Parts: sequence; C-alpha cells; structure tokens
Amino acid sequence: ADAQRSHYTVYPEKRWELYHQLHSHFH
Amino acid sequence: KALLQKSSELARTAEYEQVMNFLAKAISEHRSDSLYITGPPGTGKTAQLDMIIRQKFQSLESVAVTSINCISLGEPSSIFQKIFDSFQDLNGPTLQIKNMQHLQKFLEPYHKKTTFVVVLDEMDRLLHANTSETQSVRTILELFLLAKLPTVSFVLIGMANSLDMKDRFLSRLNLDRGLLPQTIVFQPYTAEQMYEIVIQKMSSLPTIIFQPMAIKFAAKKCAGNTGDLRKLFDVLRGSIEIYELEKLNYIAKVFSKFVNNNSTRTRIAKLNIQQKLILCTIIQSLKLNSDATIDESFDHYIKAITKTDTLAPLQRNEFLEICTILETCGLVSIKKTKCKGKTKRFVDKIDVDLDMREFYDEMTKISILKPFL
Amino acid sequence: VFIFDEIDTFAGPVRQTLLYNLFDMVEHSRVPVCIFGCTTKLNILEYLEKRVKSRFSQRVIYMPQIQNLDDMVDAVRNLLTVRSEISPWVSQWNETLEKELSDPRS
Amino acid sequence: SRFENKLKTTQKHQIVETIFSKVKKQLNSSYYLPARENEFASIYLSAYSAIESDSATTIYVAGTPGVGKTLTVREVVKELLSSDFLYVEINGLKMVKPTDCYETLWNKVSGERLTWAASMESLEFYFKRVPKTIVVLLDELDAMVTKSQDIMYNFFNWTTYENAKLIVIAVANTMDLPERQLGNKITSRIGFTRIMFTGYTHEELKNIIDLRLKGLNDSFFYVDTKTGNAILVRKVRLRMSADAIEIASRKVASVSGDARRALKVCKRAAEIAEKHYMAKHGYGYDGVQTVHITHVMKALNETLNSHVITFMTRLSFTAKLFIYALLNLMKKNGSQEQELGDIVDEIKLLIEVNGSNFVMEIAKTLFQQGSDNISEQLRIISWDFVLNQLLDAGILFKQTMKNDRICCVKLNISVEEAKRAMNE
Amino acid sequence: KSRHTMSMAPDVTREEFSLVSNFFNENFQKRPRQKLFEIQKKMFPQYWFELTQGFSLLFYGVGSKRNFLEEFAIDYLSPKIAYSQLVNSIPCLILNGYNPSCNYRDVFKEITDLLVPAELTRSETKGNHVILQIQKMIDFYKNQPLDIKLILVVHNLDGPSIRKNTFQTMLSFLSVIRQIAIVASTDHIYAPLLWDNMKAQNYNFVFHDISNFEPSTVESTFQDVMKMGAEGAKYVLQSLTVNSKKMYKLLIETQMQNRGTQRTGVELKLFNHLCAADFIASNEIALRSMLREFIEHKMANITKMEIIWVPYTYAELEKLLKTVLN
Ligand SMILES: Nc1ncnc2c1ncn2[C@@H]1O[C@H](COP(=O)(O)OP(=O)(O)OP(O)(O)=S)[C@@H](O)[C@H]1O
Ligand SMILES: Nc1ncnc2c1ncn2[C@@H]1O[C@H](COP(=O)(O)OP(=O)(O)OP(O)(O)=S)[C@@H](O)[C@H]1O
Repeated sequence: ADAQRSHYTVYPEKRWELYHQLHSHFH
Repeated sequence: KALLQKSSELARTAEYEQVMNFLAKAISEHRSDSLYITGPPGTGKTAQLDMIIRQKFQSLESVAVTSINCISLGEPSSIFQKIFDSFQDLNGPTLQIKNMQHLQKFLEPYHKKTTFVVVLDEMDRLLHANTSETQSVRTILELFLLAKLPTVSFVLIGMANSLDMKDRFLSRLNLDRGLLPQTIVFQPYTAEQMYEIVIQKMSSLPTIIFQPMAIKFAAKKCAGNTGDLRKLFDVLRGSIEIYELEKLNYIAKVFSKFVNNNSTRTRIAKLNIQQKLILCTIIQSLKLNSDATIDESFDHYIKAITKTDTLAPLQRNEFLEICTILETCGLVSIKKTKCKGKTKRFVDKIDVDLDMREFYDEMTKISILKPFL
Repeated sequence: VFIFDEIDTFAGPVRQTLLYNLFDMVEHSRVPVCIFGCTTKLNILEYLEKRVKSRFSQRVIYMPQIQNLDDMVDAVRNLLTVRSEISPWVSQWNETLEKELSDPRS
Repeated sequence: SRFENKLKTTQKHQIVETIFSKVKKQLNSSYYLPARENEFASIYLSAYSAIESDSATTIYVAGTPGVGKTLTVREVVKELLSSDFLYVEINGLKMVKPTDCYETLWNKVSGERLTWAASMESLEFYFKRVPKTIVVLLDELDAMVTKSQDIMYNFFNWTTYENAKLIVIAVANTMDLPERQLGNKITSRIGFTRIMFTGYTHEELKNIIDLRLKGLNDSFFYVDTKTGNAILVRKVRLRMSADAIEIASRKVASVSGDARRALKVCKRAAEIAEKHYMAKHGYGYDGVQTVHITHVMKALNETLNSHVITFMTRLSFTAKLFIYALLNLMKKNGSQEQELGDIVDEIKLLIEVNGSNFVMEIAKTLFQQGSDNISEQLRIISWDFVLNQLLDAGILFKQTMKNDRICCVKLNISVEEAKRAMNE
Repeated sequence: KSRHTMSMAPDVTREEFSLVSNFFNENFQKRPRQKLFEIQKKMFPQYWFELTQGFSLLFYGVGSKRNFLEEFAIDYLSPKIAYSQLVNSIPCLILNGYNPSCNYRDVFKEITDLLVPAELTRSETKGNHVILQIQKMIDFYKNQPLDIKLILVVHNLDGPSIRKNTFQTMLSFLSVIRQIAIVASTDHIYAPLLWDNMKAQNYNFVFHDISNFEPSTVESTFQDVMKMGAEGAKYVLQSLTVNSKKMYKLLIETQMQNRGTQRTGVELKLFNHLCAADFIASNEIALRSMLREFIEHKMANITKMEIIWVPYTYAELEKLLKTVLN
C-alpha cells in the first residue's frame, strides 16, 4: 500500500552462555 | 439601440445532471464517487466544475469546501496550506504540508464533523511540470491515495487538457485505486447543448437579435474546430458592433486575411519584375538544401546574371532591401539560425511558403524568367 | 550625451532591452539626448532585429583609413613637428625632421 | 516627477533658430489619424462596450513595428479620461526579468512592493473576490513568452473570471504568436477578434507627412542676414517639393510600410540641405529656399549603400594579400572552409610562383622589416595582426582552437564581392 | 531482413493485462510457495543469533524478496530482540531502493533523528559534512554499551539511486557501528561488483539464498516496456470533433490502400481535393490547422510528391479502422 513511498519508518540456553564467556574474552 | 445590445454580451447545463449522480454521497455526507474530470480544451471545463461547486456552496449542515488553482507552485505543499485558509486559524504550517504522512494529521476536523473534499484546479500545470517519474508522477501518485479509514477523505477533483495522463499511471494505480475509474470526459458540444444555453442566456431578449437560423448557421459552420461558443459569440459580438460601426459575416472577413498570397496576391508582392527574378533566385539556391544565407543566394544571383544578362548585377545592400520587401508581406521568413564555430554565431537561414506548382503558373506568363527557370 | 563603447555586444540575440529603451528616448523625451555607438563589427545594422532598428535613426558614419602612402607621411609630419617655441633646439629640430621626410631614399 | 526640477538650468545663450531648425521641431516623432482611422473605432467600440458595462474581455492586435499600434491605443485611453480606470504601460522589453511585471500590477493597485510570488497571490485574490475597471497594455509580447509559458497563461486566466475588473489589450509582433509559440489552451483564451494591422500605403504616407507640415509648409520666416536666425534683413520663405516627398513615400511603403522610417528619411534628408546651406554662407552656431529632389535621392540611398567594398580596397596590402590567397583555396578545393595552416602554406607559395620581379621588395619586407640581421621568419610579418584585424571587422570568421594550424576559417560576407573588390 | 516484431503481436489493453497477471501471481504455484516459506522459517533463530555480532546480513537469490524481508524484519525479529534485552519495540527504518527518489541527505537526516540527538549535532551541520557528522557519531559509539537500538532494511540494494557511489560509501560507515543491524537484499547478478575490500571491511557481509520466484508486484510498477504512439493516440481520437474522425478515416483509407511505411502515403494537394470532395476541407489552412492537431500529438508523419503517412503498422491501421473509427 505504502511501499511506493520511500523509507517510511514504523514502530511495531545452557549452551549459548558458555559461548558468551568465550567470545568477548577473545574480542 | 445600445442598451438592448449592451446587455447582449453577457440547473443550467446538461452536464451538471451527470455530476450530482457522481456526487451522490455529497448530500448524504458520505464519500462520493471517484472523480477525475478531464476534457479537450476550450470546452467550458474550467468553469464547468466551477459552476457545480458554486451551485454546491450556494445550496449547501456545516459548510466548508474549498478549491484552489494549481498554477504557480511546481511543488506539492501550499495546496494543503490553502485548505487551512477556510479555517482562519494558526498553526505550524511547513512540516504538516510537506510529507505524505504529514497530511494525515491534518485531517481531523474541529467544530461539527462535516467531511471535506478538496478541488484541485488546473492539475495539468503539475502534470506537465518537471520530469515525470521523479517528482510529478510521484506527486500525482501521492495525492490520489485515499486509504484513510474514517469517511473524512480528501476527495480529489482534478482536470487536464491532453488525455495521455491515464496511461501514465502505474499499473498498481490502474487496479481500481482512488479517484481513478470514472474518467468522465466532455466531448465538444457541436451545437446541441451549447447553443441552447445561449438561448437561455438570451433571457432578456431584444427584438432584432438577428435571424436565429443564421445563428444556427453560425453554430453549424463553426463546429469544425471549436470549443467555446460564447467566445464564438464574442466573435458575433464583434460583428454585432460591425452593424453598429456601419450604423458568419465576420468569419468571411477574417479568413481572407489568412489565405492571401500563393494563389493570387503573389504578384501583388512582386510588382517589381526583378522581385519576380529574385524570388526564383531563392528557390534555385534551395537545391543545396542548406543554411540559405543572404550571401549564398547572392552567390547564385551573380553567377546566373552573368550568364543571362537580363539585368545588371546589383549590390548586396540592394539585395538586403529587396528580400525584406519579400518579408513584410509574409511570404519568406528570416531567422538567425545556428553555427557553432567561435560562439553561438548567427547566420540567416530563410524559408519559403511557396511550392513549384504555385510557382510554374506565374512564371510562364513572363518569358524573361524563362532563361532562368 | 551617451558614449557607448562596443555597442555590438549589447546587440546580442536574446533580450536587447537596453538598446530599446534609449532609442525610444529619442522619440518621446523632452530631455534632448544623443547616442554614440562605437564598434568594429562592420554590418552592425543586420545584427539588430526589426523593432529596434525601426527605433534607430539609421545614420552611421564609417571611419576613414590611410588610403594613400602620402597620407600617413603627411600625418607623421604633423605628428612630430612642434610649432610652439619652447627650446632653442626647436628650429634646428624641425628642419631635421622634414629633411628625413622629404627624401624618398631616406 | 521629482528631478525634472533639477534637470533645468538657467543660462541659455540665444540659440540660432535657422531655417531648417523649425522643421525638425515638428519633424520630431511626437507632435485623429488618417491611415488607421476606422480601425481606431474598431478598437474603441470593442473597448467602449466593456468599459461601460463592467466586464472582462481581451483585444488582440498584431503587425510589423512602425504602424501606430504603440500610438493608437494611447489615443484610445486618452479621450476616455474625459469620460473609472487605471492606465498602465506594461511593456515586455522594459521588464528586466519576465516576472517583474507582476510587481508592477500589485504596485499599481494600492502601492505595495511585494514578491512576484506574493503579488500574483493577492492579484488572484483580487480577481475573484472584489465586488463591483483596470486597463492594461501588454506591449511587445515576444519578451514575456520565452521561458515556459507559465506567465502568459496567467494574463488570460484572469480574464476568465466574471468578477474580474480588468480589460487587457495585447499588442504583438505577429498574428501567428498564439499559434506557433503558445498552446491551444491559451489560444482558446485569446479569442478570435484578431484585429489585423497592415502596412501604410504610399498615398497615406503623403497624408501623414503634411500633418507634421501643417502650419509650416510653404510658410514664411523672418530672417536677419547676419546670423541666419529665422523667426516665424529679409522675409524669406521655405518650400517643400511634394514630388520628393512622394518618392520618399513610394519606397518606404514598398519595402516596410513603417511610419518611423518615412519620417526619419525625411528628417535625414532635411539636414543634408542644412549643411549645404551652412556651407555656402557660414552662419555657424551661436531668394526663396527649398529642398530639392536631389536630397532625398541621396538620403534614401544612404540607407542602402555600404563601404565594405571601399573598406577592402582601403585596407593594408597583406589584408588584400590574405583574401586573394583565401579565394584561391576556395576555387582549388571548392570546400569554402579552409584550414589555417594551408593559408600560411599558400602565401609562402604565392611568392615564388610569381617571377623575380617589386615582388622582391615585397618579399624582403614580407618576412623582415628590412634588417638583414634578423630574418628567416616562418609566417609573415603581422600575420596575427591582420587575421585579428579581419576577425573583429566581421569580414572573416575563425572558430576557436588552441591549434593554430587546423582551426577552420569561414567567410562571412559574399565571396563574389570579395572576388570583385579584389580586382581593384 | 524478414524479422517477426513486437509490433506484429496480438496486443492486450490495460485492464486485461493486469487482472490476469494478478490471477497467476496469486494462484499459479501457491501451495509450494508457502511450502518453501515454512521450510526457511526454521532459519529465523539462526539469523537472530548471528545478528547480535553486528553482522551486515545480505540476502541474494532469484525472485523478489520484498515480502520475505518485511515478514522477517517486522513481525519476527524486532519484538524478539526487545524481549530478549529485558516499552516500544525496536524502530524499523526500511529503505525502498526500487524507489528512485532516495537521496543521501534526506535519509541521513532521518537517521540522526532516529539515532540519539544527545549533543548539538546541528552545530556540526554546516559544504558536505555528512561523512564529517557520521565520523563524530562513530567514535562516540565505540565506547557505548553494546545493544541494538535500530534495525534498518534496504530493499533492492542495486536500485537506481542506492547504487550511486556516494550513497554506497555512506552506508559503509554505518555498518561498522555495533548498535545497528543491517539487513538488506539485492537482486542484480553483478551486485558484488559494488564492493571492494575497503567497503566489505566496513561491511563484514554474510550471504544467504532465498529463492521463492516471486512476481515482484511493487517492483514492476516503476519499470516500463512498450506496454506502458499506436497506443498513445488511441485515446485522443476518442475525444475530439466528429469531423476529425471522418478526415482521419479518409486519411487512413488511401494510406492503407497501398507495415505502414512512407510509400503508402498521399500527396497534400490531392488529399486537400479528396477532403474537398466529401465537403470536408474548405481549403489548405482549414485542413492543415486540424491536421496540426494530428501533428501535435504525433499521430501522423510527413516525408518527401508531398507524402503524409501514418507511422503505425499495416495491422494497426485496420485495427484503428474497425474499432475506433467505426
Ligand atoms: N456549456 C456551458 N455552460 C456554461 N458556460 C459555458 C459552457 N461552455 C462554455 N461556457 C463558458 O465559456 C467558457 C469557455 O471555456 P474555456 O474556459 O475557454 O475552456 P475551459 O473552461 O478552460 O476548459 P479547458 O480549456 O479544458 S481548461 C467557459 O469557461 C464558460 O465561461
Ligand atoms: N497615423 C499616424 N499619425 C501620426 N503619427 C503617426 C501615425 N503612425 C505613426 N505615427 C508616428 O510614428 C511613430 C511610430 O510608432 P508606432 O508605429 O506607434 O509604434 P509601433 O508601430 O508599435 O512600432 P513598435 O512600437 O516598435 S511595435 C508614432 O510614435 C508616432 O509618433
């Protein structure tokens, strides 16, 4: 409907934590 | 005898019956039909809608419906400013009239919830404005979008001359969107609806307002290429002063102004027999279909007059004056055309409105141009 | 008095406004004017359009050239010769000038 | 208005009013008309109706310059002051930018200086709101049409409003103007009145001259023999030979039909007899006189005859050497446009193809100004100078290139008269 | 050179085309299309996890991706990330690259207002300060707490305005910032010509295929072919005077008496006499003036006999005969 207008904004884990202690430490 | 014809020069139309059906929801306060009103030019179409809305506003409930003329903008902001002028209020104007989404906030009324319809007059200045798919078609696109949820919608009534504008619409818009569909056209009224309005515009009738079958004769033999019969009565109002000056007579007076010199009054332009010689001299130089200078013509004028000794060769300055005698009657035009060596430099290229068929008749009567052909 | 140098460049193709106003000041103004166009484009009159040339009083004057060898010889004699008495050298200086000038082999 | 008080000065030391001075006072182009007599009514009766009925119309007149259309419409409004309107001379060429006329209109309704943008808003606000008378002259309409026709649509869309107190009068150059520049949507609004103005005829051109010569033709002046001053010691008369006035008419009506051109050729021919009269007696500046036919014979020719032929034979030698080389290439190649290096190639060659004759005293001087010390010049002496002198004279024309060899040269006058003047 | 040409085709009007086109694109391959859409739905948690690493995600593939991006950005991701950080959800700023009216100034004026105006950044607004103003944005953002506050979408990154080179480098400096996630799609086959190792260093693009063979409804609108003149002057004749129909009918007969080229045309003199024969043309001027109206809308041609000929095909003029003239 509006898609021809350009740039219309709109305003609408045990494993992964062990990654999190490793990733930033590397970074 | 003046005051009967002093008043001569100044619901009513059978096209207003169409648009009340097309505004069938405008008296029930609902959103009406989808209005894109076009027309071939001169057909009364500017004042046609103006007749409707003035009859609408004088008839009509809270009453506020405004119309603005799109002439001097080139840009879609101040239209939404002029709808604010019927409010007589004050606000922050610049942002609200600029963006598509900024128009949506503007459409919440205040006093009694009467819906508003805008009228966009002379839309073709913005259609035939700057480059199409960049700004002007986008401007066309943005205005026709009525996807608003309450029935208070900015119904467009726009107008245009040339009928290319519908094919210019994108294929999404031509999928039954907005004010599209009812492409209400107005064929130019031959005499069958326009002359009868002139009859009712002769409500105050003088005795001798001329044999009206001649007025019917005027209507039938103007309807070849015309659109405005009051203006084509404004050529009757000039001839009605001719019968005041002398204390379709004038269309006969005006066409002989235009048809002549090729058939008859060519020899009127060239009483000089040398002017007949110099006129054939131009066409002999037109073999080299080039920028026909006054010098290249003078080149062929000398090199022929040395062969056939009909007259002495004259001056270039004389050649300047004699071709201007050919100019003021309206035969040949002179323009300062283009040559791009140093600057935009202006050599003079001529062009003749005569044909060799209308040449050969007027030269066989004179055997002195017969050496020259 | 108007003094116009290179009036041909005012005589362009596009507008020609300023020429059109001063030439109409010839026709109507009670203030007595005179216009002096100086140029070097020879056929200046064809450079103008119709409506300006009809305002123009059409009178042009061509400037002379040194048409004979003897002319500039006569000019340089009037150029270099001093006639007023200033220096004691003057009477000696004047006859040295023409003696070079009278001799065709000088 | 203001400064005309300051344009006056005091000391006027008794200027000599000679015989032909009083002619040129009335031969000034200022001061009922014979030629466009009935067409004055055709404007006026078209104008008188709308004026006394509070309407809005359009009147379109055309014609070549010099036919009175600047004059006649001024005579329309002039008598109308005796019997509700605001007169404006909206000249097209007297506007610097085309939008500047908009400022004048909003100035000439109340006295305000506003935008061409902001003027036409209030102008449009005037032309559809005022309850109920404006005469406007849109002169020289070639100026205000040029950009994108958005100005010209406005000046006739204001006429369409039935509540618009305005009367427009357009005066153009050609009848064709709303058919070869404007759109048809303007051409509907222009109407179909289209009052054509032709030229003047040579009989009426006699009838326009004597209107300036009303109280002065064959009249008498009072003259002192010492200063040449004339007063409307001898009592002399001055007569104008009407046949010479007639032959002035039969040319100007033939070529142009221009009312300025007829007056001015009489005005130019008047001062030819002025200087010849001053030549014979010398009254300076401090039995029966006439103007011959031989005066208007010269002055009419003085409109025509040139000098580029006389200019060319009075030029330098290397100028005439240049053109003679240039026509030699144009008959060698037949291409009318030769490269500049080939001309320098030719003037070298045109030395030695002539014999060992004067040519050697030329060929000494043509490459060095004497001075056997400094010699061996490639191109000839002052070759940049004569080519610059032939350029600004308008005889030649040379396109711009930084290469000084392959830049093309094109002739600008007829090459036959160049061939013909070379023969002298 | 006997070539079959698009002029020699059975043509289709405006409403006839778009409706049957709408039938196919909503009923041709409907069942396998959502069957693809459910298959790729399981990749959606994988995109959420990688996007925390500030990776500029780029989608290539055949077919339009416009519907897929708007489902993936709006409904799925943008509230999922707001819930996982702990209130309005994350602002989505799309960029329609197929819309050619995108500039660098206007979208970045949205960006600095979408991003935080914590300082007087209008003081640094001065004359191209855009790279200057974003550089002062970058170094400040290097020392902020790492969380996404904005996700932007750039549809059709090879679009007519976004592919301009001063706009491309502008997006390059945006992508190095950790606070914003850059999810874009392109469609060109030469899209990796757009980036060098300088920009991809700023970009750190990763790639994923999405090929649903979509019809690109919105993306077909701005594009045009000869479907979108023989069709142009087909509408002007429907609104004119009744005499112009007849004088074009007499025009079209003897111009098709003999493709419609120059040679089948007619001379001006006899055509004046022919349109004088049926009591139509008074003279040359009254003929030519309502022939300039056919000239002004480029509905007839003239070349040199004085030949006026119609530039439409042999097949087109008899279509103009039996339908609109009759
Ligand atoms: N049927 C009619 N009923 C009432 N007045 C009419 C009628 N036809 C023409 N007129 C008047 O005559 C004028 C002639 O129309 P024009 O204004 O010249 O053309 P138009 O109204 O601009 O339509 P265009 O050219 O397509 S913008 C109208 O504006 C009305 O004033
Ligand atoms: N019939 C006439 N009677 C008396 N004087 C005349 C007559 N016709 C022209 N003149 C004079 O000649 C001048 C010529 O100016 P006009 O012809 O009025 O201007 P024009 O014809 O509009 O040419 P333009 O203004 O360049 S388009 C006038 O200003 C008068 O001074």
